[PDB]
Amino acid sequence: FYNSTWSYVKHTSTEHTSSSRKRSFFRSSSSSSRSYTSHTNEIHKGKSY
Amino acid sequence: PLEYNSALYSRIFDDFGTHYFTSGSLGGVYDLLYQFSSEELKNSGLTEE
Repeated sequence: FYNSTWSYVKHTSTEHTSSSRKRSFFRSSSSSSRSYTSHTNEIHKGKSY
Repeated sequence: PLEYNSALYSRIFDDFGTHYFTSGSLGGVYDLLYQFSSEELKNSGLTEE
């Protein structure tokens, strides 16, 4: 007999944040938020008797 | 046959063999081979970045 078992998790997140305020008698605000997540889970089993 | 004829005698040893027991021992033979083989691997890995 052999009993074989693999288990894998990859968790990734990436984020971006931005702010930009300006004044020149005209006034402005500008802002951006970007978030990415990639998540992978694999489980593999082989059992022989 | 009364006259020697190799074949017809040889038959004798075919059927009854060549010897008989003048003495001996009777009983029983207990003959055992047991052989166990086992092998385990474990792997654990964690990264935080």
